[PDB]
Amino acid sequence: ADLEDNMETLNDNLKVIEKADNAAQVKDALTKMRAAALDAQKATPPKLEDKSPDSPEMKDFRHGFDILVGQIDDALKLANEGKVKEAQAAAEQLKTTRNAYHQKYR
Ligand code: HEM
Repeated sequence: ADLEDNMETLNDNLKVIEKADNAAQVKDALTKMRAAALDAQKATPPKLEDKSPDSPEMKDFRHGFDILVGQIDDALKLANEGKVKEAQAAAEQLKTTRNAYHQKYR
């Protein structure tokens, strides 16, 4: 990963969800989100670079990727069923973990 490109891509996919009037495009974008989260989980966050080497939190800063990717799977389960709307609604919930959790770790 770099990190920059994975973070912007997680954002870009959320932007696609604000437009995509069909479960097709909502899902195709959200797929790229999952890929970017997977690679971001393989990156080192500067907010916690000076951390302890083996800090049990840093090691598990991953918790946000686990929580976020969890909610991405649930959101994908909406549009994949055809609830493209409810996917777009719950996309606002993904924004807490990019806003709140960003304060901790960003
Ligand atoms: C929908 C979920 C998320 C979105 C869309 C998002 C988006 C972004 C964006 C745009 C940036 C910085 C781009 C820039 O200023 O050039 C960023 C940076 C960052 N994010 Fe997120 N983020 C998300 C979730 C998360 C989560 C959950 C974590 C931690 C588990 C995290 C950790 C970070 C870190 C460390 C950076 C700073 C790296 C840098 O300066 O580029 N993000 N994110």
